[PDB]
Amino acid sequence: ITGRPEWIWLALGTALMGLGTLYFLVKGMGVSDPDAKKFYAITTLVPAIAFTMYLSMLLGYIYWARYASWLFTTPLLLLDLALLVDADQGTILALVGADGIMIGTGLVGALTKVYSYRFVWWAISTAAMLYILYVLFFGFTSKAESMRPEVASTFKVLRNVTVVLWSAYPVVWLIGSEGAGIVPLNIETLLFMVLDVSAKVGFGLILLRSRAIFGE
Repeated sequence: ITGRPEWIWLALGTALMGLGTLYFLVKGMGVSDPDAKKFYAITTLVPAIAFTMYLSMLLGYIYWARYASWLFTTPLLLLDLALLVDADQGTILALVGADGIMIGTGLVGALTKVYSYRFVWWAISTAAMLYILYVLFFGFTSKAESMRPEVASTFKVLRNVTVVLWSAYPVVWLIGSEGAGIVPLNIETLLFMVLDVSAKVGFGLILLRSRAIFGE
């Protein structure tokens, strides 16, 4: 059982998600700044949720748990970016709403037992993702550029990372078993695991290493 690729990617994801959470926790201790504290709480919670979900997949070894974790973590990563650029509640609510639709229709697309329609839900989900990325790349950038150099600089990096990593999911889904079934399950599980760690631990490392989180 431990020799199967699928199990190995799940075990690795659990380990990396666990180590990241602990590292962020260590880094977070001995930080008094009120604003910085908020970023550490959100950013530490993200990989902690994923750790639990990846652990749950191992214990049950199914992937219905990945969507549940995407459902919880995607909104939190958006809040992180929203806090960084001091976005207004209205735009935040719109982002989370679009995000809920994105995750929700994605799951519906994977549950449908009638082909052709798989792509209909994928198109709706991808459209929702595109609205979010549009808001992040064109809307948040303007607000960030009118702010402190450190904030503007870290946001652009997090922005570029988010747009590229998130855009990869629809692609992997389409070539994977939920879509056209071109790439085997173990390769897809690997692609998602790599994307998940990069989008959470990777993203969190860049954010938490920056002075942009401090109130100043």
